[PDB]
Order: sequence, then structure tokens, then C-alpha cells
Amino acid sequence: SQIQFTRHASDVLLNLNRLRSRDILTDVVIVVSREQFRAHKTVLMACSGLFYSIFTDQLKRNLSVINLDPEINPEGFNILLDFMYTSRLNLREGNIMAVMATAMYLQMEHVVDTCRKFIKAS
Ligand SMILES: N#Cc1cnn2c(Nc3ccc4c(c3)CCC(=O)N4)cc(N3CCC[C@H]3CC(=O)O)nc12
Ligand SMILES: [Cl-]
Repeated sequence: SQIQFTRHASDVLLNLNRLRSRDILTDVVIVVSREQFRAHKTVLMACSGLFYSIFTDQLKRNLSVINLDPEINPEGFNILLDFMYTSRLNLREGNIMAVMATAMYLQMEHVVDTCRKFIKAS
């Protein structure tokens, strides 16, 4: 039975976000209407059913650009991408509906569950 390091996973994630912030080894650009966001495909797959289903497929494995659905709110996507890399979700009454629709599209069931609880507690 192995020694558990309770802070390790959070430390790795912090460093993955630092790599994203310095554009180190990012391998995809997500185009959301007039905005673009660079990221690591590995993190996108790890956090989203949509990105998992795209990049596990050898047909799409090597794509360097992904164009999201035209109606996806870029603010909602930006908040979710930050969530992926930080474990912190920037939810408020002013963005709840946009964040919820985007998380349903991205297939992020725990975030959708949290959005539903935010509405229930409102
Ligand atoms: N190699 C690999 C690899 C990389 N990413 N990834 C994911 N990503 C994934 C897929 C879907 C969702 C989310 C993440 C976020 C929440 C959501 O609504 N959907 C899942 C996964 N597995 C393997 C067993 C079943 C599943 C995990 C499980 O459902 O218990 N394998 C991998
Ligand atoms: Cl989730």
C-alpha cells in the first residue's frame, strides 16, 4: 500500500495552468465565435465529454483548431476553460444560464449539476 500525497494533484493542475499561461506545449486553439483560446488537448479530454469524444478518435486526434458551435457564448466557454485548469468555477446570476448551456454542450455533468444547485438555492 502506497504513500498518498494529498496535495500532488492540485500541484500538477496549478503547473498545467502555468504552462497554459505561458503557451508552453499547448496543441490546440478553440475558436468560439470572435474569440480564440489555446489549451492542452490532454486537459480538455480529462474535463469534457465533448473534447474526450473528439480527440480519442484517431480521425480528429491531430486537429490543431476546433470551431465550437456558433451559438456558444465565449464568456461561458472562458469560465469553463478556467474551471478545467483550476477546479474553481466563476458562477454568478449574471452568467449562470450561459455557463450552464456551455457545460451541457461541453458535457461537464458535475458543472451542470452545480449550475442546477445554484438555481435551486437562488
Ligand atoms: N484515456 C483516457 C481519458 C481521458 N479523459 N477521459 C475521460 N474524460 C471524460 C469523459 C467524459 C466526461 C468527462 C471527462 C467530464 C464529465 C462528463 O460529463 N463527461 C473519461 C475516461 N473514462 C475511462 C473510463 C470511463 C471514463 C471515466 C468515468 O466515466 O468514470 N477516460 C478518459
Ligand atoms: Cl464536470
